[PDB]
Amino acid sequence: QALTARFFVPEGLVEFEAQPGALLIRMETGCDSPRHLYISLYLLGIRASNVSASTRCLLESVYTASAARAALQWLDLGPHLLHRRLETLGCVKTVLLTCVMLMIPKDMYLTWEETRGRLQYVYLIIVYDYDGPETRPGIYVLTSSIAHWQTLVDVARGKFARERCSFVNRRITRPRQIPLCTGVIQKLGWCLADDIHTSFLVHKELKLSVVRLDNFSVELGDFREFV
Amino acid sequence: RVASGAGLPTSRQTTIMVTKYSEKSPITIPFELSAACLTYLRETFEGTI
Amino acid sequence: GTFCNRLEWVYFLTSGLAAAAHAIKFHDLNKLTTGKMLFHVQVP
Amino acid sequence: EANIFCTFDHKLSIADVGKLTKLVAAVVPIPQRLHLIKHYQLGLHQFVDHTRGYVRLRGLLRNMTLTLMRRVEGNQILLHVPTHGLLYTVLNTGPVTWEKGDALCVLPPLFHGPLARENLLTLGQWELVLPWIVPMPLALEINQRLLIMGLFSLDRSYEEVKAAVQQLQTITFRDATFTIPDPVIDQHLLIDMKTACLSMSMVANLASELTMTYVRKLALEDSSMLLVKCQELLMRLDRERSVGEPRTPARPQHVSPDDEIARLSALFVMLRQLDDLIREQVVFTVCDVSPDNKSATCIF
Repeated sequence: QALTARFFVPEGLVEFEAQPGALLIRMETGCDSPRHLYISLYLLGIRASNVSASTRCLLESVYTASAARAALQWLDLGPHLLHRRLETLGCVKTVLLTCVMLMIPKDMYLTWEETRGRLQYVYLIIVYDYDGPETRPGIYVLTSSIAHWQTLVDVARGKFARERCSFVNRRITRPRQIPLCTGVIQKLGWCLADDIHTSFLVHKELKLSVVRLDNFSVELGDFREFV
Repeated sequence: RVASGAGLPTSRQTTIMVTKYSEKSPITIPFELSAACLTYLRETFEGTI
Repeated sequence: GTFCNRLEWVYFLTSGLAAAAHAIKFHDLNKLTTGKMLFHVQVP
Repeated sequence: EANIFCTFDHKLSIADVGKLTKLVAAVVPIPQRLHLIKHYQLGLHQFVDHTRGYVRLRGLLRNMTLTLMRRVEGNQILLHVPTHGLLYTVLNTGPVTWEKGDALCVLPPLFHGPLARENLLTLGQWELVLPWIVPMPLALEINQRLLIMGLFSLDRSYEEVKAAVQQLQTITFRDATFTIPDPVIDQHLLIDMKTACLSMSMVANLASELTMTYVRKLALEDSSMLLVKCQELLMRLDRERSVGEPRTPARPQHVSPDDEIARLSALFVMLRQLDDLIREQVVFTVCDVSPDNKSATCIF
């Protein structure tokens, strides 16, 4: 059982994208003639602050294209306004591509357990730091054996206390700047404990440290925001 | 496959199909003849004993 | 190469382990809860 | 994967299988989501602990997996986890009426008052305790009531909180009275109070200046019965704040539509952050209820 989604994708984003383990996300662009663009999450990696600068240099040297340029511009408009623009569509099956309704970078992947739980749900977590210049959006992908949403939010508050006090510092220092939320929890599905393989990736004659997830069942989740 | 108990795991796989490739090993031997041998074999002059 | 065609079969009653058993076929174990045998003995 | 086989170390007599065969389509909690499971971790008996915290049982139960009880046959159980979305049937023993239209949640059971303490399964010391299936308004009511119990009772002697909770622990919901057994404070309950105070501080901060004085305007305009009660509450809070006269409001200067949109959207975000403490997500959506209120067909 699979729900098909066929896509007309331009050639300005096909770098690092011919592999199956890719996630296209329909973000609302600032320009109104496409009204949206199907960005990759690896382009959310280069904007992020939690990732390494070496992988950022790799993402710069692999995405010298006007499409990724303008997409970076339209995501760089709204300060922390990404959750009011970003909207996912599911994983790529095969690249003009097909999508269902799995590879991941090593740095943005994280866990808070010893990954010995058999069933493990996967989640996306944005965080909005405000002790930078304006906003450091940290992307995170989390596999965990927890299932109930609210206790995941409580352990996220237990792990992101720096982001919470940075949020309330931004609230008490800049009164005219009204921030919405620290971030967003949203699930994507679940895997077993065995398919997580820390391995390598070579694409466009370029090197990458990857973590692959084989038996990834996909289930779309809502952008459930959290402070 | 052994018929296991209640909830203990097992394999669903039956009848694996593996392949065996050949191992090539040709052999060679030469043998030589004199041209005198060939001329006395083919050209049989009537002549003597 | 060819298939693993050399498979063979084994039966219960061909094995001598059935000498330790008293094999009984009875088609209602799923409707059976317990099976009891109760013994009476006077002592000398 | 789906069908989960459990067992028993002890034999069942005819009485045990007789009271088990009336437990078909009852939801039981399983902590593991594994296949060849054992009966001591089945149910809540390994997790139940009096004088330990109801909120701990609540958090672990909402973290536990759920499954449906069908087809015992003698030393076998055949638990089947319900798939997400498909219609199933349920059979509750919790003495609370149901409805064809509402939703459900799963809560650790309270004592009803007759105090039967026999859920029709006991193996030696081991017993079976079933989680109560509760309709959604009673579920959020007991959640908010234990939250008020935890939020109010700090830094108070025992008599004033006793006089509070003799009338606060009781809930009369559709001709049925329930009381909460173990309201004891928790570090987890402390982090709920932490999220509560931060959320109400944030909705205190970024609320509009007109909404801070709106009920004064509606008080000066119109008099209704709920408005009379609201004026009673707000003026009592004002005289507990200040003995001076609360002034009338004039033309508000800072009128800006995008400002109201932004600050009230962040306000709605923060009210979601506060409500998700007590608003539990659903577990069952009723398609049909049996007329004897024993069983139901629920779509999940």
